[PDB]
Amino acid sequence: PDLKIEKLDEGVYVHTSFEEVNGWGVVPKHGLVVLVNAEAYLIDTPFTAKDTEKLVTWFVERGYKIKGSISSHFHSDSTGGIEWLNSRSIPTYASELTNELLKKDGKVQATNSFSGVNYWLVKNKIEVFYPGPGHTPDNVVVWLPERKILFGGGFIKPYGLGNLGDANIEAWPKSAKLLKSKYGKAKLVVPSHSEVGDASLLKLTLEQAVKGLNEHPQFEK
Ligand SMILES: [Zn+2]
Repeated sequence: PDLKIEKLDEGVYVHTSFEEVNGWGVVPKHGLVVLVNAEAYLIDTPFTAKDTEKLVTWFVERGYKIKGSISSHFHSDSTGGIEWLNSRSIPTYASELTNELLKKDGKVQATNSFSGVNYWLVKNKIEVFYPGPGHTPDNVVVWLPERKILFGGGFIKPYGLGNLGDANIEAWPKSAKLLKSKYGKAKLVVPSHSEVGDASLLKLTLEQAVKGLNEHPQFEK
């Protein structure tokens, strides 16, 4: 299924790429393209080199140069395009924790890394926030202050925590509480697979996290 690009707000697009899960079916993965000063920043990179190339070239050829990409966590649904981006010397970014996990997993790393609670990828325009470990030990979210849009990625799991292989279920509630207190002001929250929502996704996630500690989508009901 082809890469999709849909307008979310002025200068904010959702890119949707797709992975086949053999024992289930096809799953959508959302990232963003954010336009700042007629220049493009990737928020998460499509699974494959081919879709990353397609996305990038799509913007570049029409006059919006790719300035960089930020990957929100180490899973390939967020980092699959880092190889291609690096091969073209397009700046790639990910936290130190994310790069360390990529290194351990024998994956190509972002060329640029950062640490701390807040990192401004683009001053006043694109902020990276680390709420603490959750869906993965390294997960971060990306805040766009001008549109009040939060890309939550894999941390935002409003309707089920999903793959717990790499999750920190002990810390996830505290992290989710922090995120919720931090970005209750968001107008839109963008999860990796679930539908774009409002700030209510922050609370649902918390609930999930909590319930989880008490111990693809699942459509059976
Ligand atoms: Zn993940």
